[PDB]
Amino acid sequence: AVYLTFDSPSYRSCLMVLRICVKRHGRLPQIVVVDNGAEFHSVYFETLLATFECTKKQRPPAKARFGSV
DNA sequence: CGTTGCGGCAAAGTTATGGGTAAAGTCACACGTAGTCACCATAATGAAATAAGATCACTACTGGGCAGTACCAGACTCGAACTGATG
Repeated sequence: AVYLTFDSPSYRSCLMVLRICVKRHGRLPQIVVVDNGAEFHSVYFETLLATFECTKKQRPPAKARFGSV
């Protein structure tokens, strides 16, 4: 899923990419890595991942190879 | 006896490695790197509201006393009269 918005990183971002994911494809990941953003340390994204049963994985700060691909 | 192959010995030959010295390269000085949302818990009021509390008003139930009435004598006081001593 690809999303484009003028705003800085904020949940809306996340609702969106995941909406399209669950829209044109069908479901959603199983383990979703996501750096140590704020959009990911928020309550909304974690609650949504819990609701849809996605294992949330977090790379350590300043390390980029963990999401290198 | 002479010749031929083989092996020890000791320079000599070839790589390698850590030093020194001039000399070809290399690259920044050219105004600039810090700067900006996103993030969710805690204090912190101010308002919203409380749940109980406070008082009014009415209804019914039950203690219960005061101004007044009434009798039966006992007892002190005194009009009115009786009666004796007297100067």
